[PDB]
Amino acid sequence: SRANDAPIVLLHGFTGWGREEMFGFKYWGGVRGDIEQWLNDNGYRTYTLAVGPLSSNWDRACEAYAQLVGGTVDYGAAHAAKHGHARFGRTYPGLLPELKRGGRIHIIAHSQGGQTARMLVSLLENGSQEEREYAKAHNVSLSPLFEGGHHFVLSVTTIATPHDGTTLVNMVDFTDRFFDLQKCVLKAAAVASNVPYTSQVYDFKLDQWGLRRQPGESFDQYFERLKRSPVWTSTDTARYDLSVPGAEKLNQWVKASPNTYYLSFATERTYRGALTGNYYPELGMNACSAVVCAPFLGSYRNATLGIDDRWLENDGIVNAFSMNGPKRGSTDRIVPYDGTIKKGVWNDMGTYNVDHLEVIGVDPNPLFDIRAFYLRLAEQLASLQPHHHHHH
Ligand SMILES: [Ca+2]
Ligand SMILES: [Zn+2]
Repeated sequence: SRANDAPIVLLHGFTGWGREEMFGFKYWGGVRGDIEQWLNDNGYRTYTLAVGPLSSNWDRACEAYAQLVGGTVDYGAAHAAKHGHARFGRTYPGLLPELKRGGRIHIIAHSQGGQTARMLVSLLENGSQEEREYAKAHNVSLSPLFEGGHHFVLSVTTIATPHDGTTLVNMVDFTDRFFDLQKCVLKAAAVASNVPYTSQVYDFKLDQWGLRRQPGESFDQYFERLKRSPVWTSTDTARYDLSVPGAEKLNQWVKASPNTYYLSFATERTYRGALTGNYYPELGMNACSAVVCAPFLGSYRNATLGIDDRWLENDGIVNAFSMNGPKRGSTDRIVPYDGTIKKGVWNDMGTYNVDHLEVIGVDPNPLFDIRAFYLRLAEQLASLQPHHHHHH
C-alpha cells in the first residue's frame, strides 16, 4: 500500500526518443502500447525523459537534470574543456519544478539508462569536486548540479542495465553492428533507414558536439558520419561507458547513495548448450539480436579481461551477469530480494525470461504480461517508506 506520492520518471538507454518522436511509437511500450499512459491511468503519476542515446552517461545526467528542473543544459566547464565539446546545450522548461521545492521522484531506467540514473543520483548528492575546483580556479560559473546536496531521488530501478558493461562491445565489427541495431529499432517503428526524411523523426540530441542529420540525409548516411565523429571515437561516449573497462571506471566513482532505494531487474533469453557451455538465443528473441549479437555474447570469453562462463547468459544485448548491480570496480552492496526492500543497497529482484527489447515492448512477446510487470513495479515503488524505522 501507498506510502509515497513520488512521481515516476522513465529513462532509456543507448536507444531512446521523446514521446513525440518516431511518429509516436513509444520506446516505453513499443508495439504493446504506451507504458507511461498505463501508469498514469492507474494513478501513478509518470513522466518520460529523453536524452542523447549515444552520449556519455555524464552528458545524459546533465541533460536529465535540466530536463527535470528546467533550464539550459550545463555539462561543466571542466568537463567541456576536457573533452572538446560545448559547455552549454539545449534549454528545457522543466518537467517537475516541484523538485526544487522538496519533492522526490522514482526513476525507472532501462539498459544504459540505469548507469545514467546512478550517475545522476551521485552528482545530485555529491556534486563534482573537479568541477567545483575548476570554477574556483578559473572563475567560471558553476551548475548547481555540481555543488551537491540535492536529494530528489527516492529510488532507482534498473532493467537490463550493463552495470558492469557488456561484452557486445568487444565484437570486432561492433561499430557496424551497433548502428545496424539502431536501424533495427527504427524498423520496429516502421521507419526506413535509407530515406531522407525531412521531419526529424529521431533526434540524437548531439548539441554539444554540433552534430545533426542534415537535409537530404538518410539515417544510413547519418550513421556513417556519426561513426567517424567524436560521439563514437571519444571517451566521452556511450560506447565507452558501455564497455567492461568503461563501466568499471564509472563504477569507481558512481556509488549507491544511502538515502536511496535501488532495485535491479535482470533479463535473459538464452539456453545453454551442454557440449559447449555456450549460450544460444531462444525462439522469439528479437531479430535485431538473434543472428549475431546473442551468439557472440553467449560464446565470448576473455580471461585477462575477466570474462568467464558466468558472463555468457544474455538478453541479446547485455550479459545477465552485469545486470544485478555494479560489481567490477564497485563498493556497492547487492542483496537478493527477500520480501524486504532495503535502502542504500542494490535489491536484486531476480531474472526475468524476456529479451532486451521485449521488456519495453519494442519487440513483441505475447507470453510477457508487460502491463502487469510495470504496474506491479509501480505498486512496489509507491509502497516505499521515505523513512524506514528501525526495529526488531
Ligand atoms: Ca519476441
Ligand atoms: Zn561530455
